[PDB]
Amino acid sequence: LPISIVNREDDAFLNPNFRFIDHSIIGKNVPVADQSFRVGCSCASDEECMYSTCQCLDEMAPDPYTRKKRFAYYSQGAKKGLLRDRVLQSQEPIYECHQGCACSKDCPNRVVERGRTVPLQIFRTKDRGWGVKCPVNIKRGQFVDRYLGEIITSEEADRRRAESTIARRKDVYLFALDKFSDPDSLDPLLAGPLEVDGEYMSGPTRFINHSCDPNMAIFARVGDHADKHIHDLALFAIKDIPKGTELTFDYVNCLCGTAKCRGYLW
Amino acid sequence: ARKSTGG
Ligand SMILES: Nc1ncnc2c1ncn2[C@@H]1O[C@H](CSCC[C@H](N)C(=O)O)[C@@H](O)[C@H]1O
Ligand SMILES: [Zn+2]
Ligand SMILES: [Zn+2]
Ligand SMILES: [Zn+2]
Ligand SMILES: [Zn+2]
Repeated sequence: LPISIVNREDDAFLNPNFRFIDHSIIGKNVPVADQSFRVGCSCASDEECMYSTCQCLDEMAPDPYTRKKRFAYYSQGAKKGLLRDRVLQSQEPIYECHQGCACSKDCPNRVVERGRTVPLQIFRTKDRGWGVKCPVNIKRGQFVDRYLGEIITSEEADRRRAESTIARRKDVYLFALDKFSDPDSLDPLLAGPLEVDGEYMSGPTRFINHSCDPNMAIFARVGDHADKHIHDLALFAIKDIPKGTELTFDYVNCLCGTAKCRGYLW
Repeated sequence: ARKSTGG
């Protein structure tokens, strides 16, 4: 689970100012609901958080109841712990457990929680700059890593978007946490639509290039259930991926080979 | 621009 950088034939290197972080960082004008309304699950054990009995999957619609499984990951095939196909194709938020439930580390519904489990290697492609590829196979439904950075608000973003988009570098690195909008519305408480920006701090996924026939997709992973306006951004493999293939994903869902190329990005 | 998630 080490990050390695490789650049064949270019004189470029990572900006000494860029910094790698393990968890996202909230800016100061953003929301943190009281520890007074936090709820995890009492489940005992371990757990048995894979069945509807667990309060973590309430919003998750269905000798006487059933008493069937429902947690959005597979429980026992060679695909155990891989995103259910029902969730891949259907793109419904992933309701995961957290530090508020009577369940531990392996709780089957805490995949994104555990973080990345596959080693990644940033390598220098030739046209699109830096890109990412994995030194080991990744079956479809697999969790690669999540998109991090510094969480901010629509106004302060508007601030950077133009301050930047106008006089200098275009390289956009702002991801919008809008799965819910838107629703519631108103206022409540106180206060009566805030975003994540990782230009100067982030994870490997900060370097994945856009494609129009991606081999990866992003899903929202929710926890506390109050902490959902600032939901995690999970990058899941939507199809099996050989080693050495450059991870990709549609920035909304261009130099991409993709015959289906939507013209440009964003 | 910015990265998003809608439908
Ligand atoms: N499909 C694509 N077409 C054009 N530019 C792309 C692209 N995918 C990524 N980019 C570039 O990457 C930026 C977003 S983040 C991508 C990381 C970049 N490869 C790096 O070396 O830091 C875009 O603004 C654009 O400059
Ligand atoms: Zn659990
Ligand atoms: Zn539970
Ligand atoms: Zn739980
Ligand atoms: Zn394209």
